Amino acid sequence: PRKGSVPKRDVLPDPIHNSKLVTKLINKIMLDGKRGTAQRILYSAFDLVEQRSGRDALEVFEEAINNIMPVLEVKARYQVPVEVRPERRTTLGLRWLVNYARLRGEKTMEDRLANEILDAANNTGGAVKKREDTHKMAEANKAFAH
Amino acid sequence: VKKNIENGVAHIRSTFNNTIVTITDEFGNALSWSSAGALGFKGSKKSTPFAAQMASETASKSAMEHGLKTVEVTVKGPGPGRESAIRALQSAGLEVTAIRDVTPVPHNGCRPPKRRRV
Amino acid sequence: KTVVRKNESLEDALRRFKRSVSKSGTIQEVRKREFYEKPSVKRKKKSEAARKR
RNA sequence: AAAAUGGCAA
RNA sequence: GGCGACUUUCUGGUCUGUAACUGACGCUGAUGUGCGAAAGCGUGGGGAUCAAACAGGAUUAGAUACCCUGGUAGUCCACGCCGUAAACGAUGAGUGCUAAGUGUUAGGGGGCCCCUUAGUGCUGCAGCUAACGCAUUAAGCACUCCGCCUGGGGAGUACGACCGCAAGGUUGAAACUCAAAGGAAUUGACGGGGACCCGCACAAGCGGUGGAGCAUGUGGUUUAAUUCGAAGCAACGCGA
RNA sequence: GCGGGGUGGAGCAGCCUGGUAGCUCGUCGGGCUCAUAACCCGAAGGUCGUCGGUUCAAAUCCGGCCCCCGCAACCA
RNA sequence: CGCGGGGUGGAGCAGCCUGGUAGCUCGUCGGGCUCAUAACCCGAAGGUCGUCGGUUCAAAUCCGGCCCCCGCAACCA
Ligand SMILES: [Mg+2]
Ligand SMILES: [Mg+2]
Ligand SMILES: [Mg+2]
Ligand SMILES: [Mg+2]
Ligand SMILES: [Mg+2]
Ligand SMILES: [Mg+2]
Ligand SMILES: [Mg+2]
Repeated sequence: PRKGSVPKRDVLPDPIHNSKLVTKLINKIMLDGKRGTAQRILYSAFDLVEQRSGRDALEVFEEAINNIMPVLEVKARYQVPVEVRPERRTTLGLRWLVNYARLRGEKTMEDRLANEILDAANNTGGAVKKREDTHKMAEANKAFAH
Repeated sequence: VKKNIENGVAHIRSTFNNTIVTITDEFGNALSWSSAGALGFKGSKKSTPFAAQMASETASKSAMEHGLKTVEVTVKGPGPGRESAIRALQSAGLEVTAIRDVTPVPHNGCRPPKRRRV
Repeated sequence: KTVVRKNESLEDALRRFKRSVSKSGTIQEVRKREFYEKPSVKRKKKSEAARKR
């Protein structure tokens, strides 16, 4: 009951890091259209992760997202493992990162996010575990790949 | 303690419920066998070609221990996993000398079971 | 009996085997005799098949 | 897969 | 009714051609007399498969079903019995006549083609028909003979008879009751029918409601009165 | 005459061995549905037949009373 | 009274023998999916091995002690 696909919106590169993904991550953090708070949290978190890591914040962020993003996922049609769309893969990575950061018990969101991205780079992150869990069920339904 | 037969015949029986693969010597004595159920595939999965592939692989690996290098494929039943099973045998590295279909056809023999009214 | 040709792909030989099975129509015969059908029904289906041809 | 039923007149 | 491996023996019917012979010797057919799927019945035998009944398992609100695993009679043979099937072409038999096109089976005749005979299909005039349809394989047009019907239900029941080992079969009402039962076709609506398509319909997402307190509407209950109206979506921060 | 039982509205555990009320259904409130059924969610309801006894404490053990049930009721 | 056997998540059941390396299966518990239900799938928890000593690099593992349980003899106060 739908005519076809709709063109997706585009984001301007984040001024600090000149990265689209940083802009996208800000948007996911933002709540109630409060951009300033979201930008503040991400930039502060990036500074914190960089300090603790001793490596470029953008570098660790790249490593983190790579670990969180999943190659295969299962969709009911039975659940069938399917290749995740490249744009979808980025969406899932950023989504899990912020969600798992909120689950973390650090008092300040900026501390949570910085710990998560560092842990995600370590591959010990909870968002990375979510990827693992998504991959486990995909391997389980490999017979139903057809 | 170890068998040493180079040439054997692999019998693949494919049914909608399950697929069974057995590797035997030319004489017909079984060297090894594997099944979807044996590999832990259950329900719908047993029919799936992937399950049949895996069954063929497991049976082939054991056969290679028996020293089988060349194998002949014999196919029985209409199960979908037959195609994958034959490929899996060669993927395991067993040479397929020949492929034949042995599924039984009666010349108007015994009465079949009733049709399922559901 | 289909025999895999020398220096031929197993999948190619399997394709040839599949074609040979299709020619035999053995699978088709097995599927027909999976479930019993009433003798009158058999004749009707045969007649319908002839009409299809 | 399961999947019942619905006052009589107007 | 039925009849599907092959072989032999015994045996019935049909069709083409010819025109030897016979010379209307024909047609139908009450009553009779036989044959007659499957199931069933009796006696003796056999028993692989399948499978009423029966038993688990499952399903479900229940599941004396559907599905699954078993399983007895039966399914098979012989000889009796039963005598019915949507036993159907829901189309009695014999005969003659009335456009064509095309496929196929078994022939015959004459030049791959034509002609012709008996079947077996499809298509389609004239004509017929309530309509659907039928149409040289009539449901057209005619003649002979037989069977059968005359609203629905009660009821293929009751009684009686006959027949059957039995199951039952054949024959076959009435009192009473209703104003209708029906056939065909049309237009809608509908379908755990189909095809092609839409909508935040779903999916992919984001933020909520249902929980707390409070505001307001409504139901209910209460009251002298708690004014009346709104009531699934399309009443309920609605008239206000 | 001798045994058994009497537990939410119902049926049935707990009693042997004192401290502990369970299950299935029904019920009540909500959801689902056009509505009902089914289904789903949440909750309530039994002084344990009745009077006594014992015990720190009784459904639980012990003694009466009432109700209900089974068995026995024989020989001349 | 002797002989034989065993004691391992809530439970059953291996590694014991042939020391290093408590596995397996249900019962659980939370998720995913199922309209659903079930099933299936994913994650998590629960025995330090009957107990106590000895030996050993290291013992549930072996050797001992001890206890519990089971089976069989003993079953003519
Ligand atoms: Mg009605
Ligand atoms: Mg019969
Ligand atoms: Mg059956
Ligand atoms: Mg009749
Ligand atoms: Mg003709
Ligand atoms: Mg609220
Ligand atoms: Mg209801």
